[PDB]
Amino acid sequence: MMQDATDPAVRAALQSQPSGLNSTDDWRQVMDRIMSLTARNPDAFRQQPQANRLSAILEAVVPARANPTHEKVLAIVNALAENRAIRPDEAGLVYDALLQRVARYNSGNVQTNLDRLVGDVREAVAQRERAQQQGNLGSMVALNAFLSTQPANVPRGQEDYTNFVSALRLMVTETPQSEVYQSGPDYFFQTSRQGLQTVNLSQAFKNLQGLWGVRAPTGDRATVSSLLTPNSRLLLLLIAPFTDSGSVSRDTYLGHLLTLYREAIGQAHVDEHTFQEITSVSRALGQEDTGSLEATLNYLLTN
Amino acid sequence: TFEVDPMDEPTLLYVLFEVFDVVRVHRPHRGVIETVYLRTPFSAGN
Repeated sequence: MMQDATDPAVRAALQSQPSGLNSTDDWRQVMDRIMSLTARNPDAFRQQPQANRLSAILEAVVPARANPTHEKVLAIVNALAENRAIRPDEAGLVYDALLQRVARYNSGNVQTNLDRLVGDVREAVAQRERAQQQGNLGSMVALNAFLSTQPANVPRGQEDYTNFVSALRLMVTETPQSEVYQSGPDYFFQTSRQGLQTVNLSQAFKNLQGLWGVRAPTGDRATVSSLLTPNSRLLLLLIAPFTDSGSVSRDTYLGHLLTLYREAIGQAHVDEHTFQEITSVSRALGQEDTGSLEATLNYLLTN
Repeated sequence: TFEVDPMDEPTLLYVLFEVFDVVRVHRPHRGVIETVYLRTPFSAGN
């Protein structure tokens, strides 16, 4: 089990308010401790020195108003650090700039809002932290711009593309984390990893609009399908762990190559379980076994 | 009821009473200091 982002209203409380005994806030906890009612040891208040004994009585029986503002205003500014509304080095300015703002306006209806906004801003950290795990929000809106600009449902050659419409939508829903459909240049493009080692254009996909339905030769790479760019080829291998059945595997490469993209993944996860064993058995071989990779090469070439 | 060995030159008998004077350095605002001192066994504090 794991925690959510360390509670932003509590992190700032951790650094300000008393830890052990706040005699006013934890009143019936000190009162329980002084009445010899605590289950740990009853006479923990009796065996204590007489002077600090009296300090517990004066503070608990007469509750003293402790300063609450600096654990409320800091609760906003540290949430401003976790929601990233300010930079971490900005904690010197905004903490006091708003304290100087409430120095001028201590006593309007604004601070009655402020503590209600404290509960709102602390929840906004918890809302966004669960929302950044699903980076769908900066992805689906971007795909809405892709679906509108690109002409949808126009394969007047042959139609297998209706299945492909949902295939791109499945990539948004299944993996959301680093999967951002960034619109930097006017061509749309999707990143798969946190460092973006396969971020091809979804407008390199515009090469497929004339190749949505053509004739198939035989079983070896086609006499025509050499036109398919390694840019668009990178996309079609990336949608392959998402959609398989739907596109016709016998009419054009939209389906025949998509089934063949599963052959690339099908070998990969087998060889993953192959490599994790031969590398693990290095005590009995005592060599840099590149034959683990050479057999992997042999299991792809000699078929 | 002090008593010393025979006096010749005019001298001040320096007597210290063990009193207790402590501070606390407050900072509610950055730049603004709130000052409070306390010598208790000498009717001083706050």
